[PDB]
Amino acid sequence: AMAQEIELKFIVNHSAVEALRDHLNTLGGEHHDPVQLLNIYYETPDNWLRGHDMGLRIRGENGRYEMTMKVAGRVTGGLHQRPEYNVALSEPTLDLAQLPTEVWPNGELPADLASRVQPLFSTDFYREKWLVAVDDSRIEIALDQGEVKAGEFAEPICELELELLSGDTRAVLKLANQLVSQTGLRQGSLSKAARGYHLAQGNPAREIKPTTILHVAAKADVEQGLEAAFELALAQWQYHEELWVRGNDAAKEQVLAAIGLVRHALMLFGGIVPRKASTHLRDLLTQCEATIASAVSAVTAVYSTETAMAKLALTEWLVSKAWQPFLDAKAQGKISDSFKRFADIHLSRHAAELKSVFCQPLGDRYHDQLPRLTRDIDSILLLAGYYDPVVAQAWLENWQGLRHAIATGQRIEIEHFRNEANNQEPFWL
Ligand SMILES: [Mn+2]
Ligand SMILES: [Mn+2]
Repeated sequence: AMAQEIELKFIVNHSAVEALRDHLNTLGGEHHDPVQLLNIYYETPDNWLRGHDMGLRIRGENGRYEMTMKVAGRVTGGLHQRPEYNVALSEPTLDLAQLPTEVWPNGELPADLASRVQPLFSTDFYREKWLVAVDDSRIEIALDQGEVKAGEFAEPICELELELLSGDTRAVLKLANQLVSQTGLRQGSLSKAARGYHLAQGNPAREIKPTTILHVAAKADVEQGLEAAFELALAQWQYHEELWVRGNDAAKEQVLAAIGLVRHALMLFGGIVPRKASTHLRDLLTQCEATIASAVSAVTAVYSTETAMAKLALTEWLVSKAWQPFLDAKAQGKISDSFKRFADIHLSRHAAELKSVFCQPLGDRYHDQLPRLTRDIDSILLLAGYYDPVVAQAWLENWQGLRHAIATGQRIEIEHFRNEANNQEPFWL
């Protein structure tokens, strides 16, 4: 009853726009000159639509109007997969009765919604378009430039979208592979609406989000756990890259931590998914990490080909389920078994590593064990989700305290947390 939009969003570094437009014009597509799109998004005084990850707008294109509702979907790197429903309008006034009932979480429009919605923010941008064919798929490329604005608070729009009109998502990823060979693009996880909503709250600074325990569904198989783990790592990378490029220098550490989590997830599932399933991905991650470490500028590091290629490789690996053809019968059997049972086994494996390494004081050699400690914490974050979160986070807190204290050189706190970590018991079966 609902249509499905699939598009890959890249934020474009402002200085790269001309070179990008030039490059797009070599692809041999059907091109359309820029058109002004004027949008007003609507919201209640109590943030009802944002609460359900839904966006309601009226779009104007030279006096022609369209109402669009998008609802909660999936965002994986730059790839937005959202159910949507579009309705042609005769003038810029909402007609909420024309939307299907499936739009609503309830199955009925709230009685006072039309009465309580107000214009919350606008987007005003010029969109230039190229239609291209890739294999048996058709893709609309859009280059958008303008503003998103909520009263006094505005920010620039400068972005590129590859929307799948029909065919396979693999085609969108194939097209993306050509474009990230030049600098100036980064995958964007924030919709224009998400940014508008944030501006409308007074554009508060975004805070670093420490990774917490992954909670996977009760009866999930190991493959579902794997997917959730990589989704989490990619989401943490996206989130902190966005904060870093917007000026939060402390977010750099968290970008590197998220890339580390990707590596640790590959190790964790390495008894099932062979190492050769991720050779190229891991090579790209290495070059990205080196670029980030030596960068003088977040902008340069984030818009680099090293970062862009690594991120696209991860997005493609995850969305295409690239591990699947590498699995022999034994691996297929193991990946289809219980994630809960898998996690209990691996919790013990990582606990044994933590116990053997940190049972004794290490003097001046703690920093040498950071990679091991970080791997084990990351692995336990991915595995501990079927237990009481208060108990499991409390157990992890001591190891996390140790890791922090080692990283910052706090001698007293190192020994404190090492003792706390060694005195606590396991929480798992
Ligand atoms: Mn879009
Ligand atoms: Mn679109």
